Amino acid sequence: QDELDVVEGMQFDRGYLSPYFINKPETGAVELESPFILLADKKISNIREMLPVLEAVAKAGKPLLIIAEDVEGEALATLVVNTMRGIVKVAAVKAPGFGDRRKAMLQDIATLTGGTVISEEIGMELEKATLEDLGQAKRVVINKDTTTIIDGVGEEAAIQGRVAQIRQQIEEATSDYDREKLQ
Amino acid sequence: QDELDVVEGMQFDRGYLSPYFINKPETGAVELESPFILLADKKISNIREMLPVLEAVAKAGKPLLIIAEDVEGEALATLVVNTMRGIVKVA
Amino acid sequence: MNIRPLHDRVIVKRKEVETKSAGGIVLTGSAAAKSTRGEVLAVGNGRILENGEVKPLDVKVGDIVIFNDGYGVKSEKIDNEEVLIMSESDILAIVEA
Amino acid sequence: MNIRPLHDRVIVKRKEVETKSAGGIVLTGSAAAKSTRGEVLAVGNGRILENGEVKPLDVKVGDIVIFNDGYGVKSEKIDNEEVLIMSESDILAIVEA
Amino acid sequence: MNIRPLHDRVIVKRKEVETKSAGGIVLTGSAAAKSTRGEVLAVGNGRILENGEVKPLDVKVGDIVIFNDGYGVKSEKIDNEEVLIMSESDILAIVEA
Repeated sequence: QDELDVVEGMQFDRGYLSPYFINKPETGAVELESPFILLADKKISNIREMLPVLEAVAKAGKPLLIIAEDVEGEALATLVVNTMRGIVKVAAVKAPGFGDRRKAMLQDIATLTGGTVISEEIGMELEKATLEDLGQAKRVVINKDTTTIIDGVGEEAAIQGRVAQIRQQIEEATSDYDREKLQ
Repeated sequence: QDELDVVEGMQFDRGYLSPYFINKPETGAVELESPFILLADKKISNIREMLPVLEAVAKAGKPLLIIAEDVEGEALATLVVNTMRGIVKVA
Repeated sequence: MNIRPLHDRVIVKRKEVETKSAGGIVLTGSAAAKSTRGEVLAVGNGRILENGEVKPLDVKVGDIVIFNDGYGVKSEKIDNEEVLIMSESDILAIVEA
Repeated sequence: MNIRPLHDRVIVKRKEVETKSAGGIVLTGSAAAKSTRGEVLAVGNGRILENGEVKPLDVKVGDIVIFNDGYGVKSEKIDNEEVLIMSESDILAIVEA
Repeated sequence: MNIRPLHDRVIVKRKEVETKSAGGIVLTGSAAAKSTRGEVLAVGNGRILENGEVKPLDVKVGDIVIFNDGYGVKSEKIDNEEVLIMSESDILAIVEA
């Protein structure tokens, strides 16, 4: 029989890495209340250098979300321990796509949440991190295989400029698949 | 239908290097208002040496354009940060 | 909690890592470098070498000092703050007033 | 069982391996690092250099010392507990009061 | 803002990188070389070594000095100008009159 699936808001593949931290519901899916979002271009290894960020949230109380190509074992260790002790609630997810595409979506995530993209390929390092660069949302839920953002507080005008520019990037290139990914 | 496009005033190949910087219009293409242009014979890597130039622009506020064989990643980093933060608009 | 270096050793705290001031408003990227400035917070008695008692150091507690980040420079955590420990030999000059 | 260091050498006991105080409640994993804080348990006579008898060292038994885990640093087991043996040169500072 | 070197250390400012004097009117290019001439801006008290008090160095502020651009020479920014910091050991000669 024919089946129709419909995905509303922001949702895509790639779930969390460590199932050890969990929230109020079951099924493994983790929901956050007025969540905090961070995004990165490269992977990471040290965790102490993340002091200026994490501590800030520890002064804010708001739960955190992390986006990168990957996150190493000790980072998940600190994160899972800290979430288990209940001082700070954090989740981590590997980058969605590859090369230029993952970045091309990282910009839209940044603009949709309202924050600004951080990139190692740009002068700003993983060290240099401010409370303006990090994004904010109303609620986000991430399960084993898929991640979902429901509502970013980022204004619609920014989204307008972005959908404009992306559709402009659509009005070229041959084959379909490419146009399809852009769509 | 047949359409004629006409470009007035100097046009040639080779576009921008970093699509990271954008202006008021879309397409990634940047337009500049009463811009200043610099031209060089060699390549570049350092960014501090542009003091006598950038400072002038930092005293003017008006946007700059640069021409060389190429400009390296770290310079693209400094410029993209400066254009994104909105301190000075340069291509 | 205050600390006490053991002769010849000086404990200073770093300021801002590569203070963004180039051009005046322009943000400089990272050229794999750091900052060499600091502020003296703790000072040992002095160098013990050459037997003859212990000769005091020429750096007083509270000085804004410019140094060289050599090999003898070590890092430590006091009161959950990052501090650096060095010798007078690694210290180059002092900024006054 | 008490031990006896031979002049200029200081024997101290390590504290907690990377004492968890980062952030205040955040537990850091192991980044191939150790602890640099300890408490002095045994002290040698003093430095032997410059012939002129033996001048005692400036660290007394019972001092809480912060040191550098250099190359001269060795580990030993006494009464089935892990203790550390080093020199006065490798010792940096003392926490007082 | 004036600076103050701490003993044995000398702070001098470099002149022009490869001073244009080749031929008399010919402008020399860069052969991966630098300038070896400079002007001393600040001088420390003197060498502290050898215990016996502190003997002053033989370079006074205002001498035109030729040095060697070794490893111990460091660069700094004072009053938004590039200055060089070295020791008395690395400086080669002084041109007088």
